[PDB]
Amino acid sequence: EYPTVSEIPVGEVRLYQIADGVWSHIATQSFDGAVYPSNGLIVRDGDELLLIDTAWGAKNTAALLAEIEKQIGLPVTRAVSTHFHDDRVGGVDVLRAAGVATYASPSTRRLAEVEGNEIPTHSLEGLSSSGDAVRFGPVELFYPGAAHSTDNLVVYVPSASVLYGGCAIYELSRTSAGNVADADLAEWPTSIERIQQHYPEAQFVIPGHGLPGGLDLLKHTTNVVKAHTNR
Ligand SMILES: *[C@@]1([N]S(=O)(=O)C2=[C][C]=[C][C]=[C]2)=[C][C]=[C]N=C1C([O])=O
Ligand SMILES: [Zn+2]
Ligand SMILES: [Zn+2]
Ligand SMILES: [Zn+2]
Repeated sequence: EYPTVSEIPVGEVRLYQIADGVWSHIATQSFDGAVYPSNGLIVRDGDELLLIDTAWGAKNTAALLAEIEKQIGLPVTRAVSTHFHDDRVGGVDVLRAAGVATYASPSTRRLAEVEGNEIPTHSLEGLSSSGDAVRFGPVELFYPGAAHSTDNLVVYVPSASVLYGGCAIYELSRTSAGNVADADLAEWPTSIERIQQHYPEAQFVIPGHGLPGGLDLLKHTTNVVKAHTNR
């Protein structure tokens, strides 16, 4: 039932309803001969939508909005990018052109800028210290500390007990560490323990890539990060 790399042609996006007024969005990119999916979130906020992360590039992000319009038919008024890499900010100019207000932390905006990536317009304050949490309409935004990147945020939907981990959380199938060029391997497990301490009631955990699960994904990520650290 959860869409996989197979049932999604590159350039297209699938939505997956997780709970009443929570969906994931799933896209794919080709990187080094392989094809890899990517997840974002969509959270209903009254009669508008909050988008978490792009669908990894301009074409995919245009397809995502077409697919939202087609299947949900409420407007995307704001978007949050959970860190500065392309699978999170790539497509932000597309969103912006469609009248979506794009948000990230100052930390994410600086890094995107340093990186030459697209830079979300609006700044999320109050997330600069580990364990910082802020409300953003129908979600809580949480900075656990450095992990996959120094700026990574996680997103919780209090009304549905959905934790969106982004690239700080690995799917079960992933048993080796991925893109760790920008990671803080030393702090990653501590950062996951903050997530665990703050959201012990989460029922659905959505990794940045691949299949959803439960809070077991945090422990799994911990295990993989520690093994990589000891290579
Ligand atoms: C990655 N990680 S990755 O380049 O190591 C990769 C590639 C193919 C299959 C698995 C992992 C790459 C792009 C975006 N995100 C990630 C990630 O979050 O680890
Ligand atoms: Zn990343
Ligand atoms: Zn990623
Ligand atoms: Zn595991």
